[PDB]
Amino acid sequence: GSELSERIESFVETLKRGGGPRSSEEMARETLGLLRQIITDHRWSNAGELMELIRREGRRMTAAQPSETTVGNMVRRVLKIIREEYGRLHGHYAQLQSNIIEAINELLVELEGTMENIAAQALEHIHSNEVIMTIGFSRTVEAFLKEAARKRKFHVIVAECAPFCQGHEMAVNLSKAGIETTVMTDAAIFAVMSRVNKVIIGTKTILANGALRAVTGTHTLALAAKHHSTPLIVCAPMFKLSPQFPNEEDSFHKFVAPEEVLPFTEGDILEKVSVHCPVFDYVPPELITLFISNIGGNAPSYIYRLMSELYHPDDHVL
Amino acid sequence: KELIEYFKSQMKEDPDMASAVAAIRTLLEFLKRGLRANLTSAIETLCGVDSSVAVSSGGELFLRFISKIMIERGELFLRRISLSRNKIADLCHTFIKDGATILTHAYSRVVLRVLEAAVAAKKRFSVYVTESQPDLSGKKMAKALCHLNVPVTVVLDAAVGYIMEKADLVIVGAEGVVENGGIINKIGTNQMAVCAKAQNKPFYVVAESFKFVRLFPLNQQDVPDKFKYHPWVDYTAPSLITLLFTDLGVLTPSAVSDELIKLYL
Amino acid sequence: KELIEYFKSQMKEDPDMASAVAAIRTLLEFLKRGLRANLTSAIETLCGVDSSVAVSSGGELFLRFISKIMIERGELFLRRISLSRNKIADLCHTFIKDGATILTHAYSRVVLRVLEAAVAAKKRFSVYVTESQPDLSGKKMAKALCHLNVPVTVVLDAAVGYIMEKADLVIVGAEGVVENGGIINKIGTNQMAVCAKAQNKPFYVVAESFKFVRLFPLNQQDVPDKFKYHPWVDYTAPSLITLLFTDLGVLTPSAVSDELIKLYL
Repeated sequence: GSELSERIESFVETLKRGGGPRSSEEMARETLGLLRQIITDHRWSNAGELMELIRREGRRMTAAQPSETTVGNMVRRVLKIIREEYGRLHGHYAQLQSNIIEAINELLVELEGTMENIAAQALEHIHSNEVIMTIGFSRTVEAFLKEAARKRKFHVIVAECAPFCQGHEMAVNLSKAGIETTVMTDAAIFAVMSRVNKVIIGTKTILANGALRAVTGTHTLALAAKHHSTPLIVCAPMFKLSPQFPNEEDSFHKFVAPEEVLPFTEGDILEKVSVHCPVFDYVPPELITLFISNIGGNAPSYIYRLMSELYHPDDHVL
Repeated sequence: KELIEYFKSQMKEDPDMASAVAAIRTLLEFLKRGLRANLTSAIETLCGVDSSVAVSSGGELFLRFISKIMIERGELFLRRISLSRNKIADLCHTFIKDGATILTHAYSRVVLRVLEAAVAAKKRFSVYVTESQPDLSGKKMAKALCHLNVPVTVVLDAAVGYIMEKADLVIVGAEGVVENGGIINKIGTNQMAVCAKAQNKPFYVVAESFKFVRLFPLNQQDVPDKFKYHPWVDYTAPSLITLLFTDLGVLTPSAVSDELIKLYL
Repeated sequence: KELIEYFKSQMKEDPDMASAVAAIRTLLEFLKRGLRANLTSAIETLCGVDSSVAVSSGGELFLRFISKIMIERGELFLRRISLSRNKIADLCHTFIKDGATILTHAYSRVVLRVLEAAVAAKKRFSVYVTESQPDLSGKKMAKALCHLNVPVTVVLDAAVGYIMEKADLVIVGAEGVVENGGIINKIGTNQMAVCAKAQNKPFYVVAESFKFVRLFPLNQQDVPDKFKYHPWVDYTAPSLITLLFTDLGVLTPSAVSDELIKLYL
């Protein structure tokens, strides 16, 4: 009641203001905690009433941060789980609730071992004396690299995503493990791409076409990799996979303040300039070769089957 | 021949009606009169008149879907085919941006449905229609879109490479979809898809679910000769196609093969 | 206007004669009557009738080549332009193999000259002619090639992507060549070059030396509007073109820029 609405309002304002928490896996765990806390302390007669309640509570989290699709498609996965439980019990008050409890607990068991399974199958994609190029900062790709370097000796080009230099942290965290890393800017991507053998990047949101949004400037890396014919490896979990089509809804990119691009101390020329800072970008699925999830490697021509196995077509509007 | 007479009576009474829908309605009308399955088999062996891919495709899909519940099976099958086009428009018209330049092939009711659903959602856009002249049907498309109160320009047939750099997306309705994601359509689809791929424009295919044929042409000759007839029919590679818009959802070209494997021809 | 009357008398007396040749002959006829250079400047300011690129290109090249030896200069210049076409045929017809499938655009006397020089050297080949219809001129090309006793097939305008996989080389005569190696031609050249590049077929351009214009279009709009007029004129990128066949030899598309730098417009 009071604590429920208080924590819901706190989560909504946390998604409205900034990125809280920092890890997307931690935000997914808090999303499952919010959904189990909202189903354990409420009352319903029909399962469709709970479906409408979860939809009404998810619309606010979607309108809080539209660029954060993880809470929205996790709400949609929990909606499909509750729909499948109502379907297997339809062909109902405490038994359905206990089934929802054990299913969301099983979803946390599956979600805690996602990066572990990605690091487990990391060995079948990296050979010795290999030139790797990445962009931005992501825990999945650096875990991939620090597990692949346990038995193999290779090189990683840590290209920074530079609206704000976050890839320096990835370069330092890899060089502490000894991956023989090299730091450059966004302007040397195609200049170094003639020596890059594979492209291993992360993403923010996998779309329904197999398209993906990620840290900005990676569409340029995908174009240079398609020019030099190198395969792209997308180490991405199964909760960044969303049924939002690219041109269907607006607010695709996330815009931040232009201070990180052009500072406030520039002068009188700030009045007559328009400085936009997209921290994301669009990558079409034909520029992608392989997706790496915790269940195995999948093609961009196979994301629709995971969409059918994880999502329901009457929930794509939410 | 009463089957061809009933087909002409169902197809000529409404000029905005498809041919395969009337063919499946003729099959259901023979199923109304076992003897009904024998009469349906006789008229589907006797319906060799239309050279369209969608007619034979819907006939094959109704021949599988039929195999006392056959009449109600065809009834809700025709209900799904009749209610398909609204789902086509509602799933497809959300991609057209404001102020976009539309490129459109020859006349089909499906692209007219998605353009009237697009102007129903308060969108402003210009449409370039290729004339597509073995016969003047693109002029009929431009006339039917001028009655829709949208800015349309009659484009010469050899100018699809001329206007490709200004048309930001290419939306073309197809009349037949093979398994891999390629399409069988009117002869000017291949050059438009190649010019859109050379200019990196997204080539969209807007077709229904009954046009899923189990064929696999490699070349322009590997399409069957009974559908060709100065050819009327080309073939577009599935690598030249961005998306498809069916009633099962907005699909990548690799999803048609999944649906045809799950359907088993 | 006696200049336009002399131009019509020189162009209409021989239907197999080019327009820029008659324009330079009209300039020389004004140079026959200083006052001759003033009359030539007056008629070249008054010759704004033809919208072809080759006419204005030959006018500009004669205006540079003129600058008492002007009459003999124009005399041997017209001698070189008249003897150009035999060198065109003799340098170009050696590439056509036996049993090849020729793809040809709309009517021009240059491709007819190289095909009659090819059948003069005892070669057997089939020619596919695109109809190219803002007006029926590809039918006139097929009629003039049927009188040549060669197997010709009238091809639909939207089938250049249909027949590209069986036509092993694509030889197209152009009406205007810009500096980088691209060509200005009839509107269906761009789609044919793009379909030939997607099918890896060698796209050959057969044009003379007086069609070297100093222009540089980037897009389909960057060609001048006075040459466009439903457009009649496209632009082909020089990367889509394999070779050119001029009277100075069989040239790569980077050689036209060398000739125009050595000529200085």
